[PDB]
Amino acid sequence: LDVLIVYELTPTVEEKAKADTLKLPPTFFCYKNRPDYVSEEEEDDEDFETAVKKLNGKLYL
Amino acid sequence: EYIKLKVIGQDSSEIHFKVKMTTHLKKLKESYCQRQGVPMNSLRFLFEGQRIADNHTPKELGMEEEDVIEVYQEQTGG
Amino acid sequence: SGIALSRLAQERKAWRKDHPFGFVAVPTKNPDGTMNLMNWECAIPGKKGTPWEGGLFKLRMLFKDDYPSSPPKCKFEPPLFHPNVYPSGTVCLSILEEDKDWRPAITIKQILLGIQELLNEPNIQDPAQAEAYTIYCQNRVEYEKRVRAQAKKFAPS
Amino acid sequence: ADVSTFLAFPSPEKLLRLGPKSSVLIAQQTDTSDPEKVVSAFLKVSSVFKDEATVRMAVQDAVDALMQKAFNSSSFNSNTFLTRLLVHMGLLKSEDKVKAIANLYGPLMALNHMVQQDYFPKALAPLLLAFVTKPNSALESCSFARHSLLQTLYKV
Repeated sequence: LDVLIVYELTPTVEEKAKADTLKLPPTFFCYKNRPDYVSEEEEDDEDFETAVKKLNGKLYL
Repeated sequence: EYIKLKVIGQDSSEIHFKVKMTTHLKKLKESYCQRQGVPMNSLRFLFEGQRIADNHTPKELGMEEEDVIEVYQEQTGG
Repeated sequence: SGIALSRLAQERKAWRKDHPFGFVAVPTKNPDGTMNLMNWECAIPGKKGTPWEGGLFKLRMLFKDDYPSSPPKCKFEPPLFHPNVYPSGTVCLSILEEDKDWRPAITIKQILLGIQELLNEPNIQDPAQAEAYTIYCQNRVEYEKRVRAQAKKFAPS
Repeated sequence: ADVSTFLAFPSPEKLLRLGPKSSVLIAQQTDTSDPEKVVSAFLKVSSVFKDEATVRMAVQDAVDALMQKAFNSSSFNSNTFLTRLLVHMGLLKSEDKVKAIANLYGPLMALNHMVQQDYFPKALAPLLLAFVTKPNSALESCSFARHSLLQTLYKV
């Protein structure tokens, strides 16, 4: 065989219910499950002006 | 001879493939479109920013192990 | 009402955790200082390796109450020189049109990457403005020059 | 009053019957500070175009008086005029939704004349050239007038 599917990211029952309610892609909240995730990050006060500022003029990896 | 590629959508969908290093990459696209259940012409597949030609081969693109292919919805300005 | 606010809040939560490098998407503030989820300010980098490179292009994204059923209205502020952008700044893209390729599953992140893709891949068969169409078709070299000048103008401080 | 009636229900007969003052009267009646309104008047007038010498002159004179007043105004944005004209001729899409007019023969012959006048800002010619060249079915129904206009535009 030339190409074979070995994996498909699939949401848990809970993540899929949450996504479906919002008509989001079924895997939308999967970023929440992985070693890298810290957590909320509860308070979002950031504005557009400072977010642009935090870029420090660097647009590319 | 053989590598694993991660195909990632901008919708967060992700499928991994075992692919022969010498194969025509359209087979990957067909398989992927077959799985998602959408026409082949409705999707665009990119590697390192560049479109993937049906006859391109993982070797010819210099694809390493666990490299990522990004897939986008086909679109046109109006 | 509708899922618009619930969804927009979730997209904002997700954006802060996972978003493409060099892009900005933030809800605007109401005059009283509270968050307005129905109106976001965004910024799109030009693609590296194109005449758009180095520009950071500011965009307003306006959501109606029936979002995700309807797409947001996307407007470059100020208006951009580009064949598929109206003089008003309004972007025309198939995935942004309800009669067309818009689907509720399309997200803000996907929209911004789409608009970025549009920058260097215009559809010249169906222009939104006379000016960029005319220059594109009559003098492509002059067209790229204008793009580069515009990218420089919008290069971040 | 008859001038108002002409604008509401244009015919070449009514245009002629206004007499030698028709040009000035139409220009005066029109708000020449507003590109959309000028486009509207330009299209109403050119809609009655005929090759017949008397109608041809009446149409050309009315276009001239109208567009000379518009173009010579400080508050008239000539680029917006061109855009809205192309929109109303169905040659260019618009955010607002408009009825493209069905027959472009008259508009095209009037443009042919307008574009040769001293009042006509020449920076608009490339835009017009681009959009008259661009494939359009309605333009194909007017191929002779279209062709004439293109030739004229190339010399501007």
